[PDB]
Amino acid sequence: MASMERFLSVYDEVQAFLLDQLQSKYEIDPNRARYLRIMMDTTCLGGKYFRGMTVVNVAEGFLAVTQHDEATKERILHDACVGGWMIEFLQAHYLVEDDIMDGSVMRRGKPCWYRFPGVTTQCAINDGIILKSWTQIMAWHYFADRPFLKDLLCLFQKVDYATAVGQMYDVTSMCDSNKLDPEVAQPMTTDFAEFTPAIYKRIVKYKTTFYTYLLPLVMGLFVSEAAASVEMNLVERVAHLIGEYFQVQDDVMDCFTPPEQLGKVGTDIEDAKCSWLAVTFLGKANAAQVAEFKANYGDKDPAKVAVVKRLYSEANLQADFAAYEAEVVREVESLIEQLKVKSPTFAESVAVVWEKTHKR
Amino acid sequence: MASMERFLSVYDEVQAFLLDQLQSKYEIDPNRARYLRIMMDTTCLGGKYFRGMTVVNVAEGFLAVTQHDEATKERILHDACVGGWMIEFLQAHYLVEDDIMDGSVMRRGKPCWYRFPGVTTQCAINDGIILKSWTQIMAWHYFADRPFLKDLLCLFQKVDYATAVGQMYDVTSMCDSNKLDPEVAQPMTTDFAEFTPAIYKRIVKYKTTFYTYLLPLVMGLFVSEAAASVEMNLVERVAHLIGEYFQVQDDVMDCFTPPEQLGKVGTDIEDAKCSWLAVTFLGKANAAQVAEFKANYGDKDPAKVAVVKRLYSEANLQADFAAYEAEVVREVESLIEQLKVKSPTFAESVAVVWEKTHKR
Ligand SMILES: O=P(O)(O)C(CNC1CCCCC1)P(=O)(O)O
Ligand SMILES: O=P(O)(O)C(CNC1CCCCC1)P(=O)(O)O
Ligand SMILES: C=C(C)CCOP(=O)(O)OP(=O)(O)O
Ligand SMILES: C=C(C)CCOP(=O)(O)OP(=O)(O)O
Ligand SMILES: [Mg+2]
Ligand SMILES: [Mg+2]
Ligand SMILES: [Mg+2]
Ligand SMILES: [Mg+2]
Repeated sequence: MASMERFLSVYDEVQAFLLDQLQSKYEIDPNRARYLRIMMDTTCLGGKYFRGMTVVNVAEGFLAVTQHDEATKERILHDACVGGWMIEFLQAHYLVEDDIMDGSVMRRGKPCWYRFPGVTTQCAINDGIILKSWTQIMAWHYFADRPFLKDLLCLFQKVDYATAVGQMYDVTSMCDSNKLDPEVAQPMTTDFAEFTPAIYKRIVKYKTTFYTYLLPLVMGLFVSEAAASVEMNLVERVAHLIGEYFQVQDDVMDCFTPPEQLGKVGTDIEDAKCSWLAVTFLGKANAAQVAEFKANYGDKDPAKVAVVKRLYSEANLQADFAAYEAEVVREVESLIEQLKVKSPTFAESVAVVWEKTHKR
Repeated sequence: MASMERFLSVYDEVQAFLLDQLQSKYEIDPNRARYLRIMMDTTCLGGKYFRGMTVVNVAEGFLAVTQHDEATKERILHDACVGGWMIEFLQAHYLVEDDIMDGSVMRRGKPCWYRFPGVTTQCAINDGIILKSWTQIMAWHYFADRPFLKDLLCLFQKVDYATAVGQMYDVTSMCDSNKLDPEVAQPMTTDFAEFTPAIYKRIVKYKTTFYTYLLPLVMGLFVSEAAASVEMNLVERVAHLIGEYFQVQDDVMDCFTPPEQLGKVGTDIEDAKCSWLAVTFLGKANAAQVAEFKANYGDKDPAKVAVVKRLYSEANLQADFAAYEAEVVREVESLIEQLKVKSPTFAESVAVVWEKTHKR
């Protein structure tokens, strides 16, 4: 604890600064300011703050080994915090816009922002645009005279682009690639020939791992001026693997976790999603199951969903998950040893990250 | 001419570079690459390219007065071009997303991107996100080692934020400020007490002038290293005024220009927009007209629209437009004289801009 309530207080000065800049510069009336205060809180708070705290943890590690003034430690911790929020604000940006795209109902127990009676799709879309816009003013204000700014903005811009690309990958995985046409309406795949592990990993990589694990870990280094004390390739590879597992957990939970516990009602089967469950099923199933899959997958009607959820329990997908989990634990622990070669404290910060995903 | 076909060719290497980066780095299959090629072309091309060419024109002015190598002139012109596209790409970003928000049908004679059979609201939203994402890679690639990068990115980020803010201002102008509540559905204004010129100018300023005139003019200076050769306050003020007029033209045209000539079917009256027409009407009308306005404005039914369009012709709004146009020509020409004090060639580039708005 402690570091979290210190991360939460940094949110408050971000929120204050942004709304002050709006008032004193952007001619905002106290009412619209109020709207944007509630907007922020609803889309940014409520979560575990796990991605943002990751910047704080990596930064916190190096303080133990590195000699800094008291005022220096406080400067680094503060930047890790603004870095933390830059990310959660980038996520809240995507979440808001992803849910409108998907057509979601619940998220963290509460309705999706656009479903708020006095928001509407018309506003939420723009609110999303503002959320990411805010990540930039944070950067330009707080890190105005930091040597890591040009690097950090550049890392941020590319991470963002990666996420947007992966968002396209995700939303187009149910129709056939060769049939993709802006002028022809997109029909659902019948053959499911693009439900491979190679295409699946391609989706997850960009749509999640980059921003959920890469961005936070490297921002931790950036704020701590320790990018020189890691092999960057190594940092890259670990984040793509721990992040892949993160989404694989999501995919399973979706299908097999009560609405109350999940925070939402999962519709990947309805949405014809290219999930871990689907890909792994089709890498296991006999022709008779495959046919009973095609004839029932990607449909809204609960009875068709039952067939799929019934199939998965019989197809024993807890088996391959275990086998996947233990192959991940295998390669994650391998990379941490490799990390200890240049950066022992970063290695154990990555280690802390792994458990914090494995455990949850 | 000439400079335009040179601006269009710079688009081609931007498009090539982006799709190459996607292929060789982002693992894009030739089909999705195709989608994003068509997306770009449809949302970026078709327009007059007037905002982007403005960077080119300002840059072109200084080449006549400033001694540069041949290879230097070509470097500056090229940056003005990538600067030009950064802006048109930022606009195409907003247009795509604005039309989804408003619920539009036509734009430049062709349907709105989301209305394309094989696009859908689900994809277009993300496509919009990518369009602005592309403005950043342009910047980071082409201007990688330019002294104006930190300035230019910072100008871009703030311009963008201004536009998003103004987008909120625009979309919330039909309901009462004190009633704004994320949890209460937004009813339309009955009193229209916020249809003032002071609130109207506040909308237009942020939602248009910043990106349509400010961004292009200053980017022209940035690429030419002549930000030191202008009073920036002066450049600011002129762009907020020529841009205000630009939107005022739009507002009139909307109501009074055939669908064929306009490129779209105007529904500001249906959309209950805070237009120049409405504001100026309520600053002119007697109580009997005002009542026949309230009872007919903000409604979809064509008969109610007829009443409003009928009122405007009788309310003689060509009068106040003339009076506005000649008060604008008045203050625009004033500022150009003031501009000639420090920057004679920029002054005449601003002058070229004014006519290119007045004429069109
Ligand atoms: O949390 P979810 O389940 O809605 C996830 C939504 N994914 C987006 C998260 C934010 C960045 C883009 C992908 P997914 O359906 O992919 O599991
Ligand atoms: O060209 P339009 O008419 O759809 C304009 C849409 N405005 C947006 C343009 C792009 C930036 C945000 C405002 P407006 O309705 O405001 O006249
Ligand atoms: C985006 C996904 C895949 C859901 C988790 O997001 P959260 O934002 O709720 O995660 P925490 O920050 O709460 O850990
Ligand atoms: C955004 C508005 C107010 C409509 C004009 O946009 P365009 O993009 O069509 O303008 P040009 O670049 O064609 O001049
Ligand atoms: Mg989703
Ligand atoms: Mg899911
Ligand atoms: Mg509009
Ligand atoms: Mg209009």
